[PDB]
Amino acid sequence: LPTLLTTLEVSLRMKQNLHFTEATLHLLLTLARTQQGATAVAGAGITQSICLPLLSVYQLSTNGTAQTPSASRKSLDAPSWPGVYRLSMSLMEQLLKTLRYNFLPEALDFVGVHQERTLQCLNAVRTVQSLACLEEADHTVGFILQLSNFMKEWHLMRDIQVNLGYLCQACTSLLHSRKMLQHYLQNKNGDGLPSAVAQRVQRTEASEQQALHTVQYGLLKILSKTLAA
Amino acid sequence: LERVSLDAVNLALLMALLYCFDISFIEQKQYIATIHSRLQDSQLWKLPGLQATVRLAWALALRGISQLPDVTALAEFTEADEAMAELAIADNVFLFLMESVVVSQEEFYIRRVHNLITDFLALMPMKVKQLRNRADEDARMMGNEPPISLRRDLEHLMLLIGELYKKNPELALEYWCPTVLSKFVRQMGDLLPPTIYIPYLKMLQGLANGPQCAHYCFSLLKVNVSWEHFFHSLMLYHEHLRKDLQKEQDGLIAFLQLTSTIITWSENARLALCETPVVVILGLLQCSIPLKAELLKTLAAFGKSPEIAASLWQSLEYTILQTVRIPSGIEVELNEIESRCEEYPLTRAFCQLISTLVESSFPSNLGAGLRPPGFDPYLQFLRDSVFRFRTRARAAEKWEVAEVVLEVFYKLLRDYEPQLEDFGEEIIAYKPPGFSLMYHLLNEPMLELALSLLEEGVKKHLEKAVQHCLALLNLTLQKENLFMDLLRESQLVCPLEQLLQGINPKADNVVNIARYLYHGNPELAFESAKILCCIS
Repeated sequence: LPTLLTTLEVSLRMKQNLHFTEATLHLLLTLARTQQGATAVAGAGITQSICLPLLSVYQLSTNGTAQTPSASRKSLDAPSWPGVYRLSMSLMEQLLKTLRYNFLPEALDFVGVHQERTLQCLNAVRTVQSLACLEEADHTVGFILQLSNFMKEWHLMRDIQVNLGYLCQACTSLLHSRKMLQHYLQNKNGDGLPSAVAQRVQRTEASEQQALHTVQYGLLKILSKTLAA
Repeated sequence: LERVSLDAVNLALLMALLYCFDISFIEQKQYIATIHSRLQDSQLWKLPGLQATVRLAWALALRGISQLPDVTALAEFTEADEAMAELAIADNVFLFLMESVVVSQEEFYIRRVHNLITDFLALMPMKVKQLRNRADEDARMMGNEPPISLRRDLEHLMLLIGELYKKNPELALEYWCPTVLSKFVRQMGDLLPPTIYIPYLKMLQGLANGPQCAHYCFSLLKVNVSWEHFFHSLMLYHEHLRKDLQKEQDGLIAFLQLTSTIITWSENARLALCETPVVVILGLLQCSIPLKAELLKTLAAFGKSPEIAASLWQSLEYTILQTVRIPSGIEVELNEIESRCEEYPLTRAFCQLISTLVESSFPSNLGAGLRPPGFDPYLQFLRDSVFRFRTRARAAEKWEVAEVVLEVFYKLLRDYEPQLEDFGEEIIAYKPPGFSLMYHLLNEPMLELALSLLEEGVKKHLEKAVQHCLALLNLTLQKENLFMDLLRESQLVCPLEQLLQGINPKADNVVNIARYLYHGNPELAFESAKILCCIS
């Protein structure tokens, strides 16, 4: 992980997108699943280094909007970039195992830096969509709510920040129109595609025609649950 | 009423309609139920905005009426109220309130509307939160003003308050008097979004109106967001600005608007705010900013009546002196001011601050170390200003600058107790502003400019400028002699014959003055009368 951290910074790979950035984070991410490992990374100050690297300028949270799950611009960082933040988003969820204010505002601070994404993710679930977009929103929803519970940390002992609102309404519109959604939804991963072709109707539980939409349905559905309170 | 959008006439009907919805109980509620249903149907009409408002208003009221459960149980809230109200908001129901409020039988209107405004707080909070949360999420990190404004419904509501409440303290007190509005304010204080935050600051300014309200606003920040947080924000912006070398202007302009409003209407408290924004405000002024003028206006509010002016004078001299290189001549000094006070707002602000500081006192040997000391160079600067004034753009603007100038000139005249002589003093006589003031007045656009104020007389504001013009001339005549004999010799560029021929010879001024004795304002008439005596 110390080398992994360094590679993340190193990861410009100007030939096109930053292969190494995503790869390093994913490696960290797998490790992050182990709770003990997660603590070390924070102690390491992974969160500190994540904001600091050159990459941070690149994010569409800091820069433009070209980064998008569907972006033609590709010194391929543009679609790769949401992948790094978004896929590596899970890191923060895992780091949270610490359970107390220590790095919560660090992680939260990380999110704070990426305002443009916070706006984009929410807008993204305007009627245009990818499966990935659902997960990112799901992820953020979890952080904010948990972070908010922790916000109820008070200093109800200490300080916290982040934003909830637009996503819930957007989600409902998608749920109601399965038809619109299937057409509307597009697979972007080779792995994602076969599930698209595949079908898992179930009447064990039925709510959708395809395998892919079921996953799509599952993600946004959960998001509603957390937010509703 | 529909068959009116712009027509102001709509306002005439608002009293009847607001109160009507207020007294929904009177209707039956077979009728009330029918109206409710009809309105939901009526969502078809976006073009009629004012229909949308009134309906939304009805809803705000209806919720309360349903309190007798026979009605409420019958209805489903989501379908019955929230969906419709939300639709109305989308259809600009808040925007038109803001318009009604901004563009303010007064009693009936104020009372009925304030009941409306309040009903919305108490009964509506679900809607407020719904909107607030909606807004936070909606924008994403090239936004056009239209895009910024689209979602702005919450801020609009805050403005509604600001316009309606403004002045009116009476109404404003309601917010502060008991610790739901008070809840509303606390709630609004929580909304962090930069735009909500700035409108919150503005709304409070409106609330600060009475000497009494201003006091509460003081306590609101001090005791139960704190003033310190506010200055901190200003300090942070300052660093970001300089380190770097619209959104911020919105926030900062609001921050200043608020500090200004309270500091003006306050007492001993002024010192407390003064010490604290004074240091930070000074720092902000150094930065370019569009804003400069505005901080100067606020600084002035802070300036205290007593001896403890000194920190302020140092800031000002330091903040003119610092960049400038002064040769041993006068022009270089003027340049210092001209370089810094580049734009019109900068100057007007500067004049207000100076007017305040000069009111009654300043430090000895000011500017010591850096430059030839003393107050004199500031008056020279006015040569740059009121010399120029004649060639303003923009009468309103010319008057805006002219007035502070006259008030300052008059103050300096009063600045030395002439009576002591007629019925280290030398140094004191050197330092007082009366000296440079007289010197410039004698410099014949100076006399002329003052004179024209008299020649061309008569909004009410302009009338005051006129009175000042007369009073100054009278004062000069009374002590013209004193300056020539006693003051000028001590502190001994040049002498007198010039103003007289022009005042005395030139006739129109004399005739104008004659006309003035009759015209009611005793200040103008009584003074006009005195002058002719002095001239003769």
